[PDB]
Amino acid sequence: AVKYYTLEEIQKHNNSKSTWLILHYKVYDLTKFLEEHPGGEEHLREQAGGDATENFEDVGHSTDARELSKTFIIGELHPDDR
Ligand code: HEM
Repeated sequence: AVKYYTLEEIQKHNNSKSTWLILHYKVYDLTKFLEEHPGGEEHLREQAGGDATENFEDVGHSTDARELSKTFIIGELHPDDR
């Protein structure tokens, strides 16, 4: 099951450290995808450390990517943060 991560924790993950984000309350860790993703690292890192839901959706995404997102997630932003 998900362990949750407070935005305090999420805030620590936005560098070589690791790159987290929040898409739809769900927390992400994408520190390698930084390499592969057509956005580049910069454009994930830019958002990274939480809430990238708006950028993710304004750009928006395919099913493929939403499915990928499951194996890029680590859990949720905690309910004591939402
Ligand atoms: C959860 C991790 C994500 C995955 C699996 C992912 C996957 C992909 C894939 C497969 C594409 C091609 C378009 C498609 O068919 O969806 C793409 C394009 C793109 N992604 Fe992501 N992405 C993720 C998160 C993000 C986030 C949070 C951002 C930054 C705000 C972002 C920015 C972009 C941009 C800029 C494009 C191309 C837009 C254009 O065509 O100009 N992505 N991504």
